[PDB]
Amino acid sequence: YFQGIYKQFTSRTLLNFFEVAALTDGETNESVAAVCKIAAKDPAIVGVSVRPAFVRFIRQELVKSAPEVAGIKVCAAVNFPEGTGTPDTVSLEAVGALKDGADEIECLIDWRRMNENVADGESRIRLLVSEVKKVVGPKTLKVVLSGGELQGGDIISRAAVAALEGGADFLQTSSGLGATHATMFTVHLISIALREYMVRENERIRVEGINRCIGIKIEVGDVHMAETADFLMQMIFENGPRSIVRDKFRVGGGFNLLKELRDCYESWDSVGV
Amino acid sequence: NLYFQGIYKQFTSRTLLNFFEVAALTDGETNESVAAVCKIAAKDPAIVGVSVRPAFVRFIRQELVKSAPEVAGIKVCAAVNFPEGTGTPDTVSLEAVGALKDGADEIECLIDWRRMNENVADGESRIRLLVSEVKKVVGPKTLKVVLSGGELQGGDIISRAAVAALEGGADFLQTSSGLGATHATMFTVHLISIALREYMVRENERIRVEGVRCIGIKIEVGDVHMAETADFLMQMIFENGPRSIVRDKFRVGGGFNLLKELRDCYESWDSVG
Ligand SMILES: OC[C@H]1O[C@@](CO)(O[C@H]2O[C@H](CO)[C@@H](O)[C@H](O)[C@H]2O)[C@@H](O)[C@@H]1O
Ligand SMILES: OC[C@H]1O[C@@](CO)(O[C@H]2O[C@H](CO)[C@@H](O)[C@H](O)[C@H]2O)[C@@H](O)[C@@H]1O
Repeated sequence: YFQGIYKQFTSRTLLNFFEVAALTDGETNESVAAVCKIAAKDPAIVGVSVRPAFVRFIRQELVKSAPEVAGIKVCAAVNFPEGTGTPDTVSLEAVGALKDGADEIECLIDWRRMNENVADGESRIRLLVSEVKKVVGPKTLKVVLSGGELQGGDIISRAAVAALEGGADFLQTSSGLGATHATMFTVHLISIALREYMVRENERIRVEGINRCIGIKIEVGDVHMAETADFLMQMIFENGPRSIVRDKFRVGGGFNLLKELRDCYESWDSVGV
Repeated sequence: NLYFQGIYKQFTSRTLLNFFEVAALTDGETNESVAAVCKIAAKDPAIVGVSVRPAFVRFIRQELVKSAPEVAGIKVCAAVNFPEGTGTPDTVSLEAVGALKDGADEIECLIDWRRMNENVADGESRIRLLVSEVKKVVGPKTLKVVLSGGELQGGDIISRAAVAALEGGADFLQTSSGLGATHATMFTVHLISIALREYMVRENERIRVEGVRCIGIKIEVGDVHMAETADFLMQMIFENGPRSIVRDKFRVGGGFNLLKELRDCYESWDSVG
């Protein structure tokens, strides 16, 4: 009688934290518009991630024919796709994106510098993230660690810590463009790094009586809903049910996954209400 | 397909445990039977709490905790004006004071549903007075008001009962008591959701004119199985949104067998990485 209810509930839940990527080089106003309409369909997902080139299109032109797109956040991807910018150049990409109407910024780290020399890599991350955060202000800055490109768990952990020290509001597992995406292993390392950092942060605030919310974005790429649900379970186990809130958790995925989530959710029989 | 066949049920079960309140209110309860329920409730991950008659509150809070320290981690909700809802506001207030004195964290109070059915106008006034005097003794603790939707005769009566309870100071509207057969849960949830939504609108206006508190919905499902319970969870999100799926605004009440079913499902998920 209630066939499919578990998958339907899971889909509804994932929609609530979903951020769809429209970041390839081949993107056009047409492809981007198609993604934004499905993202903004009631109930709207959290937002869409695009390269700076499509921010004004969504915020100023698309909204004329598709008013609902004003209801989703636009996250601009800076320092993409190789993470080879300088703090100044990346900060300027951010300035332009925010001016065009971006609500959030996702910034890739120079993962190559991390792999050649960890100490220097950490220094570069702190500088990059701090300068970008200065221009982003109170808006959300997600730092993409590119876990799959980092060589070793120690490096991933160090990159996470450096990003936090630089002022990241969110730690994002992968870019959405790369060959590798989240793995249970990488999510685990990121969770531990964040948890340990917050323990130290909260201990200081408590003992000194001083009185930011830091999230984890699991980028799954083009996997299906089943695997995505497994990550959702990992987040709950590692970080608790209270971490499953928009200011602390996001799920990044592709357009096909978004369509799968909507098709699943829409199959729930709502005739009773 | 043979892969990921249990992930959605596992996630749904984990979610339900996060909001679950197990009822141990039968006439035949003994300290031993109550202790058995509390142990399963308190098992990691602990559910929200247990609902018992005032007679078992001191046992759980002072004795049981000596051999089962984990029970300190679950809330104890004491049922008053139970199970008939025909007590006088003064006597019900004394029952509440006694429960709170024994260590109760929350109070579940039934309304005089019979009165609502024989004279709506009179019934509403009795609810306002009962809820108001009980809330006065509960103070800052949570007062859940049981409407006994299955026993009220008609949607108009249910709606009026909900409005009277809200105006009286209820912190939660509960569909049924947790003892006996449950009827019209879906209908009661729908009516309660509407009543609460408009109450919030009117109450905010009322506050501004003087120059609103957190109110929850507790869906008591009875002895139904997990799939039907999940459908009620889905009903709650659909009608009230993802922001309503938080402990301060939502609880699921069910029996001991349902609790065991939820744990067995969740435990099948492999947390080891
Ligand atoms: O542990 C008590 C819990 O068990 C249930 C079964 O789910 O009832 C059992 O225990 C009672 C002892 O109080 C018996 O009266 C009953 O016959 C037995 O099935 C729940 O109803 C109860 O809360
Ligand atoms: O069935 C309603 C009718 O039954 C009485 C007793 O004859 O109460 C019984 O049913 C109630 C609702 O299920 C219970 O609350 C009560 O415990 C049970 O004895 C009447 O009082 C009521 O009008």
